[PDB]
Amino acid sequence: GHMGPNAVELTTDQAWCLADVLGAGSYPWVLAITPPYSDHSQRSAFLAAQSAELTRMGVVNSAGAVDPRVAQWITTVCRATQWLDLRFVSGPGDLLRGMVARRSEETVVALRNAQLVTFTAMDIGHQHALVPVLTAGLSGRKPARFDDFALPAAAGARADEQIRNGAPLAEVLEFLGVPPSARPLVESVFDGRRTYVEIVAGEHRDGHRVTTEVGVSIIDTPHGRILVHPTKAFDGEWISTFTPGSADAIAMAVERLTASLPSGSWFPDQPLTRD
Repeated sequence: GHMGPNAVELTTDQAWCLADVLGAGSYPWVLAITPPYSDHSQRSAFLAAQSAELTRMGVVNSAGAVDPRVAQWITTVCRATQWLDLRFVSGPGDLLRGMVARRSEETVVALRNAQLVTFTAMDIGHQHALVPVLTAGLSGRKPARFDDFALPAAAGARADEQIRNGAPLAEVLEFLGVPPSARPLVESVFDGRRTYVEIVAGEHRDGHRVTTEVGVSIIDTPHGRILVHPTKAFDGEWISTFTPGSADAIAMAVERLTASLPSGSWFPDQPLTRD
């Protein structure tokens, strides 16, 4: 990979190895980075082979120590106190995972793609600044033009329950409650063609790790970008609300997701915070 002043690109193996050398701990599970070696003989062989890049890159100096910036970034990810897990989904055999990390006041974005992983430190003062990070692995669609509606929770699971029981997708969508004028929209969601990301928030308040039961979804279909965030009904039951995936809407769905955690949202409301 390459080096930068505010970001670095490594191989997933190199990234696991640097975290080992630093004693940073384990990468977040969402990144699905597996150890590239087992015992010392194989660990030594790895350090001897795959280092040449890290010396050429500046990630490791002549004394064998890791660049202090790279080490701080990796540590912000492995010991983050607040975070967003980002599970991107495109075609099969592809692996695109991401995580936004918060440690003290610093923010670091780890984005794993196949055999490479990038660590990017960035300055965030509002959720609106993370939309580009949340929609990175999508298909650059403009927000879809439709009226807000809501389906039962896990509408995709419910839909699949009935497709395996004979009912065609046509009457399935009506059963779920999809407005007639939004049937092509949802049809493209559950039809093979789509790219989406499942977003979940978590923190580490005093000892125990806390995460949100239900997550936020962002779906890119040929009809545009759809935002599906969890809301409650008049009877207190969870439902999946659909709405055009604007940057402001994405920003508010994520903000309310972290606000359900014990330590509230990341960025308190402050006057004058928009560029």
